[PDB]
Amino acid sequence: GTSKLKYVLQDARFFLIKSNNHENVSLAKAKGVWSTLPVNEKKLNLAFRSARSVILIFSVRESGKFQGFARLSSESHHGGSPIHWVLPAGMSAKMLGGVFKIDWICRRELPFTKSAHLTNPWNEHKPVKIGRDGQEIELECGTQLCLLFPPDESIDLYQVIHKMR
Ligand SMILES: CNC(=S)c1cccnc1
Repeated sequence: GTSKLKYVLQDARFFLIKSNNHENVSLAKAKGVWSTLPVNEKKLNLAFRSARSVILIFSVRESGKFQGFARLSSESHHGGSPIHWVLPAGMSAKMLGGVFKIDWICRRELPFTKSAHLTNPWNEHKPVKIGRDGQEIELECGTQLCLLFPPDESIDLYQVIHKMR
């Protein structure tokens, strides 16, 4: 192991990403990308410049689980390869902001039952599973949440460490 993981998470910022469906998380895992609404895009871009690591922790709505977590490797950009997201009903692709590149740190799931002892000070100390898309998770809570995930032995954090910074 957990030492490189702890190193990557040291003084990180953490954001809860709430996905409408599993398809979009599958695309994010396959392509190493995420795109969010402009209100959250601006927050993530600010955070990317502010901290050594910015961690997105993903949860598919109604799944009762987190599906993994990833580290921003870039601010958002436009004009790249299109991504065929499965958008919420009533939302067009033009409503999204740009695309963030991300490096996955853990592609394994964690059920909410395992994080019930973690509360987020930045959301009224509600359980960390509770939060709108884009809710920031305070450092200690976010670190402990990430450490609860099963180890993902397919991941080598050596290359992520070199990107820090
Ligand atoms: C791929 N991004 C999607 S589906 C989304 C939708 C609404 C808010 N944030 C993100």
